Amino acid sequence: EAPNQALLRILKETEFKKIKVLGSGAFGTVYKGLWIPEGEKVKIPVAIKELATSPKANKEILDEAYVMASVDNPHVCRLLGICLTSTVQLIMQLMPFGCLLDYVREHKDNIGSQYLLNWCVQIAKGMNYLEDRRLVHRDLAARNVLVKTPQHVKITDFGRAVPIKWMALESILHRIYTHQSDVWSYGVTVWELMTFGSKPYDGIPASEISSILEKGERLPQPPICTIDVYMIMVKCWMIDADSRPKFRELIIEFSKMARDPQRYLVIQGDERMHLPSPTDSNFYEEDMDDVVDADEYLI
Ligand SMILES: Cn1nccc1-c1nc(Nc2n[nH]c3ccccc23)c2c(n1)C(C)(C)OC2
Repeated sequence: EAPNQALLRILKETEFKKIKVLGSGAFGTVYKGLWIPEGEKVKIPVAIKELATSPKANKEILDEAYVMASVDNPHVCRLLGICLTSTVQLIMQLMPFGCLLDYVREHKDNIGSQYLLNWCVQIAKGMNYLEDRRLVHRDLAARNVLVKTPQHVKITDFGRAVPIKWMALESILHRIYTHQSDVWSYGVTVWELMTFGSKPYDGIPASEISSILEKGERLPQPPICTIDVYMIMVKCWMIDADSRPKFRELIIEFSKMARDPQRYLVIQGDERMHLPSPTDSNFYEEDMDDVVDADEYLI
C-alpha cells in the first residue's frame, strides 16, 4: 500500500524549557513547556512526556511517536518531535485547556448547546480523517479528546492502537475493532458530553456490561437531549455494525443541529452562558514575547 512519508523531527534538549508538571502516573510525567528553535525567534507552547531507562519502555514510547507523527488533521493531535535523551521524550503542541472530560465537569455551568454540538462535529471530523487513513482509534472517550481553545478540540491516545463501558459488542465478545466499533465509542463520548462528564453505567461492575448490552439496555437519555440527538447515540449502539452511522453522516447531522442549537439541546440559561474565545481580548506566563502556536509554525 501507500508509503508513509511522515517526517520524524528530532529536537535538541537545549531547545526546550520545562515550566510545570501537568500530570504524573504509570505513563511517566507530562510537563507544560516552551520550544525555542535556535535563531528562529519563536517560542512554541508544548506538552513534554518523559519516562529510569528500560528497553521495554523505550519501545512503547517510539510506537506512540510513529502513530502521532503519521497523522495531520485540524481535529487530531500530532507529534511535534522527539528528544533522544537517556529516556526518549515526546513533544506535542500544548492543549492548554486540558482534556474534554475534565473541561465539561469543571465548566458545566457555562457550556451551551452550540459548544456541545460543535465538539460533536469536531470529534466526528477527527474520526472521519482516521477512517480515510484506515486507522482504528480503539480508545475514543471524552478523556482522550484535548482542548486547544473551548471552540477547538482534537482527539488523542489513538497512538496506543480495556475500556469495556466505551466498547462495542463485537469488541467485548470477540476483540473485533473496526471503524464501526469506533462509532459505538463516539456514541458514549457524546453521552459523556451531554451529561457534562457523568460516568457511563456508574456503579455497574465491568464484568456485567456484555449481558446488559445483549439484553438490549443502553445508556439513558440525558435530560438536555431532544429525541433528535438521543436517536444518534442510540444509532451508534446498534448490534449490527453496518447499521451504525458513518462519521461522514455524524459530521452532517451534528452540523445541521449546530445551526439552530436550541432546537436540539435544552439547557437552562443557555443564551447567557459564555466561555473564552480567540475573538476576545486578554485571551492570551513570564515572557509572552514571540510566542506562536504550533498550528501557525511550519518549516
Ligand atoms: C495538555 N496537553 N497538551 C498536549 C498534550 C497534553 C497532554 N498529554 C498527555 N499525555 C501524552 N500522551 N502523549 C504525549 C506526548 C507528548 C506530551 C504529552 C503526551 C496527558 C495530558 N495532557 C494530561 C495531563 C491531561 O494527562 C496526560
